[PDB]
Amino acid sequence: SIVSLLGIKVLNNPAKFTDPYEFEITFECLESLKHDLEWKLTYVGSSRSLDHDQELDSILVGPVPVGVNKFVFSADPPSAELIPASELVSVTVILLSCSYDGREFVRVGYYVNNEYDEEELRENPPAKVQVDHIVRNILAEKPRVTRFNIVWDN
Amino acid sequence: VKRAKLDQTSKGPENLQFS
Repeated sequence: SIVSLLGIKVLNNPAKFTDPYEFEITFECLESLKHDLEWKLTYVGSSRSLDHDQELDSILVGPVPVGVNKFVFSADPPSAELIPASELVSVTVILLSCSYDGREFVRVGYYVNNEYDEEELRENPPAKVQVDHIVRNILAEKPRVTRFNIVWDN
Repeated sequence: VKRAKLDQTSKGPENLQFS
């Protein structure tokens, strides 16, 4: 495995639900890569409307040099249209994954705590969700990292 | 699909960078 992930810093934590996700990704790379790396951010959270995990955003990391590399993934937030209208899902999940030549080799999973900003709104939750009143807290200090054995260069 | 500039740590300013 050529690209090894070292650390991730969730820079804007906690945040408004509607805020863009800001990750500072640091990985090490042992051989020069012929192509781009692709980082993907997926929203995962319990809903009745069957659901197929929300792909929040994608980003390409340019010509990958050898050594330790740092970058910022500014992912777009989830659309209000694609989250329960009747219930605030208190605990959701965000999946940060990386691909090379169209194959994922790394997946990082985080739990996210979601609650209303107002002291009373938390106690008397409205019939319909106030998206502009949710505050997310990514449990960034505790992620689950998964490696997939993939074909690199040839 | 958007691109991100990649920073090779070791070489330029970091704390002192304006970007």
